[PDB]
Amino acid sequence: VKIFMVRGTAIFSASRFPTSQKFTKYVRALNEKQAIEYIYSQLGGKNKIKRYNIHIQEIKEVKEDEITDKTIRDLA
RNA sequence: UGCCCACCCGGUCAUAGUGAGCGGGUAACACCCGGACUCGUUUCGAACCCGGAAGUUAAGCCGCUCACGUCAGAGGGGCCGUGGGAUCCGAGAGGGCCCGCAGCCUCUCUGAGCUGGGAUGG
Repeated sequence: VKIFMVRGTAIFSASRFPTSQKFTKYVRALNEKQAIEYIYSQLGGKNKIKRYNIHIQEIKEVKEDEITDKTIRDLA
């Protein structure tokens, strides 16, 4: 299923915080194209953030046996 | 030779400045000698004007060193605009975004006199 790792920049009045409660998320998806939609899907409406100020910095794949979160883990 | 080294005549008008220290002169340049005549000091040969010319690199001049002033280069930091467009956001004030441009201050480091025309000196 190839779990993905997303870390990108979105802004209203400098909402950059490359850490984990006001800036970025995790994703489970097949490929980049499906994955890249999801961040648009959520951050686009959940906080009124246009894809203008969306700037994906790092996108990659994590291995299935090491993620700091168990909630994303057990759902398999 | 030579050319630069000063000088006279300059242009550039501080990157070329100011201040201090030091170095260079037997020519050049001044300092410096003396005033009867020229001229002249609301006193003075101070200065100017004339006649000079012993001494002398201490002045100045010149070069160099260091400071500051000052032009740039780079770095750090400070601060931040404006054209072009939308039934875009925001009630407004305002702001983002796509199309074009930037500059501003302040510290650090690095450079910092160029050049035309003629008579001396090497």
